[PDB]
Amino acid sequence: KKTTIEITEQQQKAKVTEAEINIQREHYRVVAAEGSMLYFLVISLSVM
Repeated sequence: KKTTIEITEQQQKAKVTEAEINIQREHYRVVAAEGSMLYFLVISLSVM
């Protein structure tokens, strides 16, 4: 009875942590996207 209640709580926490990360993914989307876009430019520079 104790384990079953503790598992259901961990499933609720997992969904909450996933939702939190998914909001932070969008906040740092612009930071990373810039990082990525810059890297590919640096690879073009190597070729010339």
